[PDB]
Amino acid sequence: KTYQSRDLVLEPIQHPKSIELGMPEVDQSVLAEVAERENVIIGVRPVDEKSKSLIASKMYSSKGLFVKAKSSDWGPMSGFIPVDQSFAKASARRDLEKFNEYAEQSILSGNAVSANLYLNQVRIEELVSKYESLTPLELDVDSGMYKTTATNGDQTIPFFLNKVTVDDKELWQVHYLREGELAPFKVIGDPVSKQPMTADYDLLTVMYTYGDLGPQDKVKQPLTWEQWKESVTYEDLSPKYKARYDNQALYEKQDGASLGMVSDRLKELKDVINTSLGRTDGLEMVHHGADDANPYAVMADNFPATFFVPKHFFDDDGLGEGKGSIQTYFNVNEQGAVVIQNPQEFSNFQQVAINASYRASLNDKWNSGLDSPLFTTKRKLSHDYLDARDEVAKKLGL
Amino acid sequence: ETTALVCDNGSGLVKAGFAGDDAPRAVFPSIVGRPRHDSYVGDEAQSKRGILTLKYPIEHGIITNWDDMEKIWHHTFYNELRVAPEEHPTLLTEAPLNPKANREKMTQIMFETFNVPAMYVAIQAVLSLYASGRTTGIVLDSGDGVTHNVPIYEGYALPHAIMRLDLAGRDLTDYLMKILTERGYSFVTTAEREIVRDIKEKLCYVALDFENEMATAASSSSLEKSYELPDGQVITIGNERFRCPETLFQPSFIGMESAGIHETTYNSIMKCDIDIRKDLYANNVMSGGTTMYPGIADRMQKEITALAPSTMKIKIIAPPERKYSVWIGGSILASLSTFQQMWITKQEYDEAGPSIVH
Ligand SMILES: Nc1ncnc2c1ncn2[C@@H]1O[C@H](COP(=O)(O)OP(=O)(O)OP(=O)(O)O)[C@@H](O)[C@H]1O
Ligand SMILES: Nc1ncnc2c1ncn2[C@@H]1O[C@H](COP(=O)(O)OP(=O)(O)OP(=O)(O)O)C[C@H]1O
Ligand SMILES: C/C1=C/C(=O)O[C@@H]2C[C@@H](CC[C@H](C)/C=C\CC1)O[C@@](O)([C@@H]1CSC(=O)N1)C2
Ligand SMILES: [Mg+2]
Ligand SMILES: [Mg+2]
Ligand SMILES: [Mg+2]
Repeated sequence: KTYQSRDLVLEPIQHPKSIELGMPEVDQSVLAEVAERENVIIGVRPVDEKSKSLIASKMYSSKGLFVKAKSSDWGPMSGFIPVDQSFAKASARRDLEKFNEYAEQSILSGNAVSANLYLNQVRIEELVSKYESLTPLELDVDSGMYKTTATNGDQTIPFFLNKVTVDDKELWQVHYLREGELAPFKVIGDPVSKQPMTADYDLLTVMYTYGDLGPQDKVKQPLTWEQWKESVTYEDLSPKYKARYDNQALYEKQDGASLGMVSDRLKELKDVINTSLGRTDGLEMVHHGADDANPYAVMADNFPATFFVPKHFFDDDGLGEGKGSIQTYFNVNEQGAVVIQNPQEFSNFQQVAINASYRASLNDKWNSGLDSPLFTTKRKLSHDYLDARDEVAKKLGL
Repeated sequence: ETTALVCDNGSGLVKAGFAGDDAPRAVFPSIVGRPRHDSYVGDEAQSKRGILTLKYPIEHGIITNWDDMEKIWHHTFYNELRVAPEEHPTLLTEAPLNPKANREKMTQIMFETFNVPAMYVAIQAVLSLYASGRTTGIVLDSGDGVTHNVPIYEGYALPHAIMRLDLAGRDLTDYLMKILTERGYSFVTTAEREIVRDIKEKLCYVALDFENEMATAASSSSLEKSYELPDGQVITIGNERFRCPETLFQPSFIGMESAGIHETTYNSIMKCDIDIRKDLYANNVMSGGTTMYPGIADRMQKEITALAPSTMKIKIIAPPERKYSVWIGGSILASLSTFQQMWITKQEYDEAGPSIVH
C-alpha cells in the first residue's frame, strides 16, 4: 500500500478531503472519458468555484489568447471579465496598468466589446446564500437600486443592483460608484454575440504515452497565414486545414497566434475536447496551448488543478506491480478527477505518470518561486531509465 | 563536463538527444527533400512534400546515400539539437552486420565533416537489451526497414547467431495497401501510403490463433473497425487488422521464402552454446516500431513454446517504450563516465584513420 520507487516514497491518503472545483461535474466526466479514449493524461488549471453555474449553463463563450484581461473571483462580477481590472482576481490587481491596457486593447481592436453586466435572481441567490460573496440586498431609497457589498482582500466595495427588463427577461443590472457617481458596470463581451465572456479551461499539461512520442509532439511557434501556407502542401491537408489555407480570417481565428506555443498533438486534442464537451461554434472552452509551453506561466496560479487519467490508473496495482492505484496516493473525486493541490504534489504525480510511461513536458517557469527546481529534465527522469542504468553499470563493470 | 550526444539513425526515423536523458529530444523522418523544379530534412521535407522529391538515405538499416546522410546529421546537430558538434562526443547507432566500410565512412564524416571530439558506434539491438537493464538475452529488433535477431551474452553480441530478415514496417504498410484492394479500396501514392501506415499503427493487431481469427472475421463483423480518412470518408477494416502483422510470422504472405520471426528467434538461440540457451529463452526482448502490435508478445510466447523443449522457461519482454529502446540504451551507455575509455578520440583518428573504429 506504499508507493516506493528509488527516492520517491508516497504514503496512502489518510482522511480524503472534499475540494471544491469550478469545473462543472459533467465536464469533469467528459474529460475523464477523453483521457481514457485518447490514452493521455490531461491536466487543467483552476477555475473558481463561482464560475461553475456560468460555465454549466452553456450560455457564454470564454476568453481566448486575444483577451488577456483576467476574470474576477469576487463580487457581483464573479466569473465575468471586468473592463476595469481593479475588479478582477488578485493577479490582475497586482499589475493594474498592464491588465487595464489588455482589457481596453481587446475591445478597441474588435476582439471583444464592452457589455453591461446583468445578473438574474438565481445568480443573486447563489452569490448571497450559497457562496456569501455578496451581502444581502438593502433597498437604497435614494436611487431605487438595491445595495450590496463585497470584499476583494482587506477592502469592502459597494455595488447597486437595478431591476431591468431586457429581451423580455427580468434581470438586475450591476452598477458601481465611478468617482463618486453611479455608473453601469462593464464586462468584456464576445465580439460576435456581444454577451459577457466567462473564464476558459486552461490546459496545464497533456502527458502522452512514450510509445506514441513523435513529430506531433514538437512544440511550434505561431506562424502567419502566409508562412503557414508556404510550409504546407494543400493536397495533404484535411478539409479543416484546407479551409484555413483558403481563408485568412479562419486561420487567424482558429490557428496561428490564437493558439500560442502548441504541438500538433495538442491542436488535435483541443478539438477532441471541445467536440466532446459539446462546445463548438464559438462556445469552445479550450482555446490555446498548454501552460507547459507558456513563457509567462505563473506556478502559483496553476493549483488546484484537475487531472484526468486513463482508467487503468484506478485499477488494483494500476501504477505497476506492487505500486497500487492512483486514488490511494492522490485525491480522486466522484467524476474521476485527480485533484492536485500544490507544486510538490504535481511533481510527485508527474513522476508517478512518467514511471508508468506517460511523458512530461517541463516548463522552466514552473520552477520560478519554488524552494527547489522540481521541474527539470534530470529530476524527472524515468525510474526505469535510472534502474536499467544502475543494472547495466553493475553488470558491465562500469 | 560536456554532455555526449546520442543519434539512432533509423531507416524511417532519426531519434536524437543527449546522453543522460530518458528520451530523445528529436524524432523526425529520415528523409531529404529536393525541389522538383535548396534541401529540406525531416519534418519540413514531409510538410513541403507536394513540391519535393523525397529520398531515404538509409535502406534496411544501412546508410546508402552519404551526401544525404550528411544533410541529416547537419540538420540533427544544428537545427534539431542546436548544438556545436565539435564540443560533444557523439554515439551513433548501427544495424547488426553493418559493413566495415560503412562504419569507417561514418567515422570519417563525424571527425572530418563535423569535427566531433570523440565518437562511438553501437549495435542497435545491444542498446535495446541495455535499456531493459540486461546484458544477456536475445533481441528481436524490428523497425521500418529491417528486422534482426541478436543473441547477446554479458554485453557482447554473438555474431555467428545474428539473423537478418529484410521484412519490416514499410513492407507491412505496402502489404496492407495491397490487401486493402481486396475490399475495393485503392491506396497507391506516397501520401496514401502514409494514411495506410496510420491505419496499421492504430488498428492492426497480432492474432493469438490466426486460423481461428480468420474464421471469426469470416462469419461475423465483431472484429471490424471504422477509420476516418483525412477527407471525412469513413472506411471499414476487417481481417486486414491481423493479416497485415501475420506476415512477420508467415513471410510467404508477401512472397518471401524466409522463416517467421518466431522461427528465426528459435534458430538463433539454437546456434548458441547449450549452457547459455536457458538465459536467452528467459530474456527475449522486443524492440522497434514493428514490435508495437497488440498481441505480438503473447503470440511469440506461444510460438517459441511450441518450438522449445518443454522444460524451458520462455519469457518475452516488451516494454511500452520499446520503439525508443535503442535510443535509451545509447543514452545509458554514453552517460556512464566510466565508459569514456572505449570512445575513439579525434587525436586517435588523426593518427590511425577510419580503421580505428573496428
Ligand atoms: N504503433 C505501431 N504499430 C505498428 N507499427 C508501428 C507502430 N509505431 C511505429 N510502427 C512502425 O515502425 C516503424 C518505425 O519504427 P522504428 O523507429 O523502430 O524504425 P527505424 O529505426 O527507423 O528503422 P530500422 O531500425 O529498421 O532502420 C514504421 O514502419 C512504423 O510504421
Ligand atoms: N501555450 C501558450 N503559448 C503562449 N502563451 C500562452 C500559452 N498558454 C498560455 N499562454 C498565456 O497565458 C494566458 C493564459 O491565462 P488566462 O486564461 O488568460 O488567465 P487565467 O490566469 O486562467 O485566469 P482567467 O481565465 O482570466 O480566470 C494567455 C497567454 O497570455
Ligand atoms: C509520422 C511519421 C511516421 C513514420 O514512421 O515515418 C517514417 C518515415 C516516413 C518518411 C515519409 C513521410 C511522408 C514522412 C513523415 C512521416 C513520419 O516514411 C515512413 O512512413 C515509411 C513509409 S510507409 C511506412 O510504414 N514507413 C516511415
Ligand atoms: Mg483562464
Ligand atoms: Mg486561457
Ligand atoms: Mg531502428
